[PDB]
Amino acid sequence: KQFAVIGLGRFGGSICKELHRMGHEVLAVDINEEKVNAYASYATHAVIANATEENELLSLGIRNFEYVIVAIGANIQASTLTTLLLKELDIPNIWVKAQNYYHHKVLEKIGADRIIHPEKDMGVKIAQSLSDENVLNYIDLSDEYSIVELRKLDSKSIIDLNVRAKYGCTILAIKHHGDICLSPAPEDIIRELVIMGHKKDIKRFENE
Amino acid sequence: KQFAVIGLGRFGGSICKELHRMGHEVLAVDINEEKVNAYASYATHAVIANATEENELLSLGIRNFEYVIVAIGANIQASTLTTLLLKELDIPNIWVKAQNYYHHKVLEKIGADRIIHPEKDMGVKIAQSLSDENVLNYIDLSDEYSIVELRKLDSKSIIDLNVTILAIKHHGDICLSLVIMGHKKDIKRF
Amino acid sequence: KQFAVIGLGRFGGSICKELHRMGHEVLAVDINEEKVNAYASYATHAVIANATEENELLSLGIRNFEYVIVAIGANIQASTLTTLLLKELDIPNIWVKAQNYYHHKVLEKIGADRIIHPEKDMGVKIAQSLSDE
Amino acid sequence: KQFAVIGLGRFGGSICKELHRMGHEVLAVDINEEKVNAYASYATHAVIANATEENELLSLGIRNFEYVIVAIGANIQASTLTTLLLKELDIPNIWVKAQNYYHHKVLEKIGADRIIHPEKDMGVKIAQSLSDE
Amino acid sequence: KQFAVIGLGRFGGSICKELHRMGHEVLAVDINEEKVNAYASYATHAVIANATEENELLSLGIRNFEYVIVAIGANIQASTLTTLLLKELDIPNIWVKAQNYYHHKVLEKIGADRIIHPEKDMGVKIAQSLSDE
Ligand SMILES: Nc1ncnc2c1ncn2[C@@H]1O[C@H](COP(=O)(O)OP(=O)(O)OP(=O)(O)O)[C@@H](O)[C@H]1O
Ligand SMILES: Nc1ncnc2c1ncn2[C@@H]1O[C@H](COP(=O)(O)OP(=O)(O)OP(=O)(O)O)[C@@H](O)[C@H]1O
Ligand SMILES: Nc1ncnc2c1ncn2[C@@H]1O[C@H](COP(=O)(O)OP(=O)(O)OP(=O)(O)O)[C@@H](O)[C@H]1O
Ligand SMILES: Nc1ncnc2c1ncn2[C@@H]1O[C@H](COP(=O)(O)OP(=O)(O)OP(=O)(O)O)[C@@H](O)[C@H]1O
Ligand SMILES: Nc1ncnc2c1ncn2[C@@H]1O[C@H](COP(=O)(O)OP(=O)(O)OP(=O)(O)O)[C@@H](O)[C@H]1O
Ligand code: NA
Ligand code: NA
Ligand code: NA
Repeated sequence: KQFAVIGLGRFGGSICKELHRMGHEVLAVDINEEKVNAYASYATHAVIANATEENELLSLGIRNFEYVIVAIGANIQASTLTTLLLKELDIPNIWVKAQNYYHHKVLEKIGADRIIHPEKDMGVKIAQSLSDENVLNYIDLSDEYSIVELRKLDSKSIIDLNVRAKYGCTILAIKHHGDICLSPAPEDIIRELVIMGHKKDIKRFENE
Repeated sequence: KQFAVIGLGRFGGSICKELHRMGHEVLAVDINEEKVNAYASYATHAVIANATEENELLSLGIRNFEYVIVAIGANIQASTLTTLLLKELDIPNIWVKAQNYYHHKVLEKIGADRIIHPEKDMGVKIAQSLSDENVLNYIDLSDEYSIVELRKLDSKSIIDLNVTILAIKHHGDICLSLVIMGHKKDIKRF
Repeated sequence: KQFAVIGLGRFGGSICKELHRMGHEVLAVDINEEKVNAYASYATHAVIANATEENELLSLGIRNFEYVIVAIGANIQASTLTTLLLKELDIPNIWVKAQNYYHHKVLEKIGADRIIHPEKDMGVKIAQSLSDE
Repeated sequence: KQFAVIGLGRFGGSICKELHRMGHEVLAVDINEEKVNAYASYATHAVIANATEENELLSLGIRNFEYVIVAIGANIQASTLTTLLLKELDIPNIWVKAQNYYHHKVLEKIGADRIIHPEKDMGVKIAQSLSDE
Repeated sequence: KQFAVIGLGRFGGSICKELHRMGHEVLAVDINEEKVNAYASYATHAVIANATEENELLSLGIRNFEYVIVAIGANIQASTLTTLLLKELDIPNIWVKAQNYYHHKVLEKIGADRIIHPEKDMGVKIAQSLSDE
């Protein structure tokens, strides 16, 4: 697996450092010299290049990468022309960071395999946490079912609450001072909690 | 619950639209007139103001909001001075979007209740998906346990494999009691 | 002792010249090449560096200085990030030139040992002289 | 008495606030609109004007002030032409904020009654404190 | 004799070409690289330097010139600090190109031996020709 990350910003630079940490060959490309110097130690290869130029793109041997990530999300012209070149160069997987809804529509027309909205996805997740302070993190399995990680419940056993049949929801795990429990069989004392169930049913448990 | 979102960018604008959709009173503040006009329909109140000025901050009645979100993540001076003013104004919860590690350190000194790295958090999650194409989405319960949503497994019963399987998705149908929960090392084995 | 003065302006350059005149080892740091050349003869060591970068800060042996004076008073971002790095490097004394009241509050949060208002302090003394002349 | 402060910076603004606090009639002049609005409440009269223009200077009744303080210390051209106009208008006392040694010499030639170095004077006091701490 | 012309504009460059044509040693100084290259062949010595810096002025051997012509007529700060430095280095004759009436007064205070108004003087001759044509 050889990965190319084009554009070293907050999003693109984070991908380079994480992939390099996992032990992958990463080519970091950016048009700004200061960015490339900073990430020269966090990538296998770091090049100062303009990704909108076909000659510079071919000078990098970009055809040797299965995955190319275009992490340019504030320059629509630079973002769309880069992915147009990569599609012309027959890159199998092209993942692009989109700016707005109109940028997303263009990238879908010119063939971006995956389109990413980092700030928009995080903003929705943060806004869910703001609305319900109990909700610490959640993953949306579907449009009606989700897994949500959450003093009345304190000193209460699992068998004490019958939300297993009352709400049709299952308690996946409970965190006890840095200790996790898998398949918690009642009864277990709840101290001052991961649950999977229907989205409406989960809200019922938070109420009671 | 009254929420104030300061700075209407990709991150701040997303919070305003989502909170407004859920039916909450949102005050959208931005120094750019074009941004405020765009989000005037996605907020209860939209104001063109400089959040680094105390007089403009008081003109908004910012003390009436329990939650203020400072979504300025490319202007460190504007971000840190805004949160310094809000802390001086005794706002209970101040959530700030940080730019880098040094910006994160400053905001922790001047008392930001929660510090958010939107692009950095997404970049780590995207990089996990790049490394393993099977991994579609995941939530890290701990540093050793996580829930990961994922042709050899095709036409194979659950009892056929003796490897907990939380749920399986069947053409838009979910079953309760491929989503698996287990140890991080053990998940890689599967 | 050894003094490091970061930012060679009217206030920072005046500290270097006075300390160097008194016979002290002074390290002069400025991001502007022209400033460093001017103060090369007025400092024991003059370096062109960006104080907001940790690697450049460590290249100067900044840990060897008991006193570091941050004399950037118009760039709040450069001033606050410099003293944040110096606080991390466990510098005993950090004296910073503040721009306004809000800059003073930020520096007090991030551990500036002493905060200086050169123009504001002089402006009060001049105003006192004007009133009672 | 009546004081006119031209240039609302860190040094000029500090003079206006201190004099206004003591209960004196202060005219605040600055070419920047944002500065004048900020100091509108801290001065008896705050005007947006260019002090290098004689017509704008006469529009303010600058002849009515015994003391005029020119607090422009980074623009040598604006500082020296202002005090040249004030000297022509026969202002009794003109106090000017100098930038460097050469600016001090020019102002002394064109009749600045008193020349002030805020950052340089504070930098010597700070350096004395550092040496004997 | 030896002439130094500082500032290669329409007026300064015309002096260099005419003096060099007459067979005189002319030192051409300009802060702009493009101007110096253009007048490299029209001067005995052409240097890219900032005339407001004393060290750069001494690097040129400016004390060896009896006549120095300061031909900066749109930058009052650069024009007045140059002739202030030249007056300090004891240049016998300093001829300066003035911008307006106020610039003329400043240069007369800081010891400009002769002050020239090229456009103003030509504008009067042209106006005389227009009236009586
Ligand atoms: N043509 C180009 N080729 C390569 N890199 C480029 C090009 N144009 C811009 N970049 C770089 O891509 C990076 C990301 O672009 P930019 O900063 O505009 O986007 P962004 O959406 O604000 O980023 P992020 O949110 O990830 O910080 C920057 O470092 C920029 O210098
Ligand atoms: N002082 C300020 N007061 C209010 N709003 C401000 C201020 N400074 C900037 N903003 C606004 O905040 C928003 C976000 O700022 P900016 O674009 O610098 O951050 P960002 O990290 O690039 O944002 P995002 O990634 O969410 O798009 C912009 O709409 C900008 O106009
Ligand atoms: N990141 C930096 N690292 C080092 N020096 C810097 C940095 N940023 C600015 N400087 C220098 O610090 C000096 C002082 O900064 P600045 O001119 O902005 O402040 P000031 O308040 O106007 O200062 P002064 O009143 O002392 O003249 C300048 O010479 C500037 O070039
Ligand atoms: N021609 C002018 N007329 C009036 N005010 C002016 C003029 N030129 C500049 N000023 C103002 O004078 C003030 C001080 O000038 P400047 O910022 O250049 O000096 P400084 O040495 O940095 O000052 P300080 O150290 O007091 O902050 C500024 O608010 C500036 O807008
Ligand atoms: N500090 C300086 N040292 C040397 N040369 C300088 C300096 N500042 C400006 N000059 C040069 O002096 C020349 C004349 O200056 P400028 O163009 O501002 O005046 P001017 O009145 O428009 O002149 P002219 O009418 O002769 O064209 C220019 O070539 C300019 O680059
Ligand atoms: Na962003
Ligand atoms: Na100053
Ligand atoms: Na001309």
